[PDB]
Amino acid sequence: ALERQEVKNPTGIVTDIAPADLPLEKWSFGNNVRFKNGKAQKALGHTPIFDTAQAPILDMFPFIRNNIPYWLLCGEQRMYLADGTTVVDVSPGGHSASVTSRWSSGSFNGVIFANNPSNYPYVLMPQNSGFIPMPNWPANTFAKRMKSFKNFMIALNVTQNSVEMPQMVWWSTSADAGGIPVSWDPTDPTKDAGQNTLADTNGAIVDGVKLRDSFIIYKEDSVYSMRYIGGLFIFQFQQLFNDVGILGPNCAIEFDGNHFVVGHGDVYVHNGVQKQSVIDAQVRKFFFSDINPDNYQRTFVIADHVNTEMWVCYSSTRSEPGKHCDRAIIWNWKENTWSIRDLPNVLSGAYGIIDPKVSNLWDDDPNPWDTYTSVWGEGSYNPAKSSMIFSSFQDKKLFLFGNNSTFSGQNFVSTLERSDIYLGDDRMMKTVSAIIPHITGNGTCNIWVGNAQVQGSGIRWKGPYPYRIGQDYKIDTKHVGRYIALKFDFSSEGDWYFNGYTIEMAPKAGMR
Amino acid sequence: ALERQEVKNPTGIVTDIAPADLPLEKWSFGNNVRFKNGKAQKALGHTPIFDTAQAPILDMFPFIRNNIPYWLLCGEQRMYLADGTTVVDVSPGGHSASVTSRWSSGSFNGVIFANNPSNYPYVLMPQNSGFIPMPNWPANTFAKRMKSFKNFMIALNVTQNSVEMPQMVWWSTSADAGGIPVSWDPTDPTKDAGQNTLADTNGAIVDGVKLRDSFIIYKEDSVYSMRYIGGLFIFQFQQLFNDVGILGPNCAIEFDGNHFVVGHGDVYVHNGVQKQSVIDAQVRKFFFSDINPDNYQRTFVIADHVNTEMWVCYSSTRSEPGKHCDRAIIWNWKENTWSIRDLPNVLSGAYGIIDPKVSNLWDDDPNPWDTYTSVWGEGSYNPAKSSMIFSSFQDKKLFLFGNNSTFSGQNFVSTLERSDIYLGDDRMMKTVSAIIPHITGNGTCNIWVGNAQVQGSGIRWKGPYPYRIGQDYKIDTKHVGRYIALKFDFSSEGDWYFNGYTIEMAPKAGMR
Amino acid sequence: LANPTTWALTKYPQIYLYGVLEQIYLYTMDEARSQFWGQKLERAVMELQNEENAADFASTRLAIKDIER
Repeated sequence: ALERQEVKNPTGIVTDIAPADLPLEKWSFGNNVRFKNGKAQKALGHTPIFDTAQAPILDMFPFIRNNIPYWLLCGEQRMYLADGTTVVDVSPGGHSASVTSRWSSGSFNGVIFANNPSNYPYVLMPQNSGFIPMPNWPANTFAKRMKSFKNFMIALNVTQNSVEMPQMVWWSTSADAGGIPVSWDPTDPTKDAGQNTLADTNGAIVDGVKLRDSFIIYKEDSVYSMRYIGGLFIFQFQQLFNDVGILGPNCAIEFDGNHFVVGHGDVYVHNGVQKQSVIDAQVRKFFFSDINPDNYQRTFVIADHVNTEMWVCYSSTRSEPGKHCDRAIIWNWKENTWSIRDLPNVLSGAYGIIDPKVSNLWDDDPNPWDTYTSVWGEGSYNPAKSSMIFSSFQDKKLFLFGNNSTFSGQNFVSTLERSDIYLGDDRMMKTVSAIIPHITGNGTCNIWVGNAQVQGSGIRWKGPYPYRIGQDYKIDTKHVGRYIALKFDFSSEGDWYFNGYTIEMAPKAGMR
Repeated sequence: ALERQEVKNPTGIVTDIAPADLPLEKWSFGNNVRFKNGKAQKALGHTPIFDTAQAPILDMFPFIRNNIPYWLLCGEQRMYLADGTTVVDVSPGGHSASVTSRWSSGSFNGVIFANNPSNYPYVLMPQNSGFIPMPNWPANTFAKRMKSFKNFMIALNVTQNSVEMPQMVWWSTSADAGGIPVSWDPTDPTKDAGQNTLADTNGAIVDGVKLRDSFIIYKEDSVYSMRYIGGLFIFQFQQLFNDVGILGPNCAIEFDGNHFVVGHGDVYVHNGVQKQSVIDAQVRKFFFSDINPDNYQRTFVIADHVNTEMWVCYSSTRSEPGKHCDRAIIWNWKENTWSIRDLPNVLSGAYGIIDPKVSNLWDDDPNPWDTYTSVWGEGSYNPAKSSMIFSSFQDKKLFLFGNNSTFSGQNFVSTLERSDIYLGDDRMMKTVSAIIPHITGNGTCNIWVGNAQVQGSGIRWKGPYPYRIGQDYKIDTKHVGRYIALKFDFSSEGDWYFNGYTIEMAPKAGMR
Repeated sequence: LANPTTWALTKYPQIYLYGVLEQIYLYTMDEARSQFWGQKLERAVMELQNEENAADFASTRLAIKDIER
C-alpha cells in the first residue's frame, strides 16, 4: 500500500513555460549547477593564478612559441608575457588602453599582431623580444577591429584624419611568402589592397569571425558574408540576414561548422543558410529582463570545447552600475540545456593550455580528501585538455576555472527546485511519505518539501531534512497537499553527481 | 462518482471551422488576449509618450546617432526630432504631405534620407543639424517610393514632367566610399544609372522590401525579384509570383529569412521559392469580411521580434467611415496562433529603442501593487529590448505599448469563449458540477456556463460566477445540458496568466 | 477554552484523539480513513464501558432480574 514514482535524469532549467506544464524531467529553478551526460553536478570552482603580475589586465591571448605555451596579457598601459613561472614586460612604451578601447590580436605569417582603437597596431616577430609599431601603417588612422583572413589583414570601423566611419572594411595587399603587408593604399591600381562600404542600414560594423571558408561580418542589425575570389575584385560581398545582428564584440563563436550568436533580443545559431533560435521558450524572458541597463556592453561569449558548452557572461541587475559581469548562463549544445552560475566580477576570459606548476608529491597537499580530487593517475598538468582563465580588472585578479571546488577558499551554495507536481490528478490530495535521492559522491544535502493548494499560489514549506551522501538511503517526512514542490540545497566541500530521484506516497487523503 | 476532464494549454482562436469540430485545446471566440508559451495573457496596454510635441505626426522612424537613440517624426508640414526629453524642429521649410502622401525614409552612406510623393527628396548629413534637398535630383520628378539597396538608391512609382509612370524601377549611379549618388541620368552610357519597366500586367508597383541578398518588388497582382550582378547590366530581374500581390504599402515584413505578406484576399509567407498561406482555415472568412470598404488602404503590418509576433492593423466595420485603423489581428509565428485586439484609432507605428525617462525611486510611484509591475531588478529603461510606438493622427497622440496594463488609465475587458463541447457523447445530457481554472496572478474573473440542445442553436447561459485569482480553488454550479459552453470574462487592474482548466461533472441525467 | 481539563480527557485521551481525527477526515471528505478512525473510536468506547461494567463481579448478577411475577 505504497505507491512510487521515479524521475530519471532531470536536466535543464526552464522558466518560460509555467512549472505545472513542464515535463517531469525538467527543473523549474536552479543556481550554481551544471548539466552533463544526464547528470547534475556542482558548478566549477576558480583558483588564483599568475599571482605575480602587477597592474590590472584587460585582455588575454594564449599561443605557442618555441614549443612552449605563452599567454600575452594586455594591460591598461603595458603588455606582459607569461609562461606559468615568470611575467616579462614586452611593451615598447606607454599605450592608452582602457575599458572603452579593448584589444584585438592574432597571428599572421608567423608574426603576432595586437591593436587597440587608441594606438597604432603593434607587431611581434619571432626574432625580436618585444613589440614594434606596424610598418607601412598609414598615419592618423585607427581601426576599431583588426583581423587576419587568408593572406590579408582586415580593418573594421575605421577612423582617419579625425573623421570616423564605422561601415568600411579595409583590406591590405596579399603579400605572400611571409612578412607583413607592404602597403595599405587602395588608390593604387597595381596592388590588391582595397576598401568597401556596407552602408545601407544605420547599424555599424561590430565584429568579424571566420566560418568554414568565409568571413562573417556582424553589424548592429544585419549580418553579411565575405568570400575571397581573387581576380580583379579579390573579395565578394553577400548579405545574409537583415532582421538580427549582434550585441557587441566577442559575442559570436564558431562550433561544429555553425555560429552561435547573441543578438539584440535573441540568441540564435546559424550555418550561413538557415538560422534558428536556441534560447526561445526556455530562458528568453528571464534573460532579457536581467541585463543591467547601464552595462549592457560587457556581455561576452566564451566556449568550452572539452565540455561542449557556451558561456554567456553579463552583469545582472543585482549589481550596482559601474561593475563588470557577475552572472553567466551556460548552454550545452549536445543536449540543449541551460544553466545559471555566479561569477566573481570578471571582465574578460580566454580558453587555452596552461601549466599551473603545482607539485604532486605527498606532503604538499592541502584540500583534504573530500574536496573534488581527480582520478589517481591524473596530475596537475594535462596538456591534452584546455582550461578557462578569467580576469577581474577592478579587483586585479586572474582566476583559473576547473579542478578546485571552492570559490578561492569560500564555499558556495547550489540549489535545484521544482514545483507544481501533481501526476495528472489535480483534485485529490497526495501524502508523500518519503524521498529517495540518487546522489553519488561526498557531502551533505538538505531537502525541502512543500505543498500548494492552488496552482501558482503560495507554497507551505517543511523544515530542512539533512541527507548524508553515500550513507543514508532516504529521508522520512509526511506532507499532505495538492501540488508538490521539492527543493535540493547542496553546500560545498564535496563533489556530487545527481541523476534523479523517487517519490514514495501513501494512499490519497480526500479532495478538499 | 465524479468524472473529471482536463483541458491543458488552449491557445489560438479559430472561427472558420465549426466550434463543434475544434480540438479541445482551441478557443471558438476571444477578444483582447495574447497567446505565448502556451499561456493566455492580458493584452498589452498603451501609455502616452512624447507629450510635448505639437501638430499631428504622420510617420515615425527610429535610429541611433552619436551613440544615442533618436526618433525622427515626419508630420504634416514639418519634421521633428526627439530624444525622449526634448523635441527639436529640423525641417528646412514647409512640406506638403498628407494622408495620401506618406513618408519613406532610410539611411545611405551615413546620410539619412526622407521623401514624400509631393516634394523633392530631403537628406540629413552627420555634420549638419537640418535637412537639405537632395543634390543632383532631376527637376519635375517625384517618386512614390524611395529605398536604398547595396550602393544604389531606387525609386518606384515615379511621375515626371506631369506624366506619371507607375511601373518603372529607377536606379541611380553607384556610390563610392560615401556621400550621395552623383547622378541619376539613365541616358548616359558611361555610368551605371538606369531604368526598367515591369509592364506585363495592369497592376502597379506598391512597395519593395529586401530579402536575404535580393530586392523583392511587389505589384498589385504579382511579385518580382531583382538581384545585383554588376557587369554591363548591373541588375537582373526575375518574376516570382503571378497569382498574388500586396494590399498596400508597409504590408510586407521579413523574419527568419522569410517574408510575411498581406495580399488581396490572402495572407501568405514565402521564402522566394515556396509560398504558403498562414491564415487559411483559421480566421480567413472573419478577416476578409470586417475591413471597412471605404478605408481598406490604411492596413499596415508591424513586427515584434522580442515577442515573435506580427500585427496586422486595419479599420473594422464597427468604425464610421473616415476614421483610421481601430482593430488588429496578431499572428505568432513560433506557435501558429491568431489573436484579436483593439486599437486606439492609430495610423502608423514603429519598432525601436525608446527611453521614457521615468524615475524609479520609492515616492514617485502611482499604479498600485496589482497593476502589472515587472521583476524587482527591472527598471523603466531596458536598452536590450525594443518597444512599439503608435501614432494617432486625428487625436494627435503618441502611444507607447508595453508595461502599462490600462488603456491610458481606462480599463478594458478581455473575453475567451468556447462552445459545443460534448466529449464524444452527443445523445445523453451532462451535469457539470464545477469548473476549476488554472490562473496565476491578481484580479477577479467572471465565469459563464451555458448549454445548447441542438448543435449550432441557441445557448441558455447562467449567471456570472465571480472567481478571485490566487484564493478561490473552484466555482460551484449545476447546469444540465447536451452541449456545453464556457465563457471567461477578465476585467482590468491586474495581470493574469491562464493555462487551462478542468471540468467536474456528475453522472449523466438521461438522454433527453 | 474556558474548561481546559476534564476527567474524560485525563482518564483516556485516545477517545478524544480518535474522535477528533475521525471528525477531521469527515470534514476533508475522505471515506476510508473516516471509517477506520470511527471504528477505532467505537472500539475505545466499548473498551471503556466494558471495563466499567466488570469493575465489581458481584454486582453484575444483580440489577438484572427485578420484579417478574
